[PDB]
Amino acid sequence: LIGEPGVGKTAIAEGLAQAIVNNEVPETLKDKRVMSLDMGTVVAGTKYRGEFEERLKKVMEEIQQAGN
Amino acid sequence: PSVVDTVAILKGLRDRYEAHHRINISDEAIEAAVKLSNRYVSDRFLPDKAIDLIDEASSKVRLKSHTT
Ligand SMILES: [Mg+2]
Repeated sequence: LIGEPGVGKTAIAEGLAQAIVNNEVPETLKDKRVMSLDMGTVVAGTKYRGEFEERLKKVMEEIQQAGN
Repeated sequence: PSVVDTVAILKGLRDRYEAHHRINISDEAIEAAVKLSNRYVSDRFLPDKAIDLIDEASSKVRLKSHTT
């Protein structure tokens, strides 16, 4: 979502989540989880080498396994 | 790739996208997608943007037909 500051992009994402909850989306997205990831949280506490890559890889593997 | 090569690529990849989008993609659609993406889209390169145009058109028509 591209736009000027304060136009409602985060509101667009929240509205998509609300549409998922209210179930007005196609069948392919009926029971999908919209999970908001902050990269500062992912990079937190990552002093040693390979820790950030490990965390991101585990996140991606979990996404692939869940599939929703 | 050139325009003719891009059309050949789209015709080769048509079966996968028809299977995913549950629709039928016409040859005139392939030609129009290649021509319009080459003429109007400027920041991207022929095969990728032609594929994107075909895929998004298929998604839009699928969403319009499915919604009820
Ligand atoms: Mg925001």
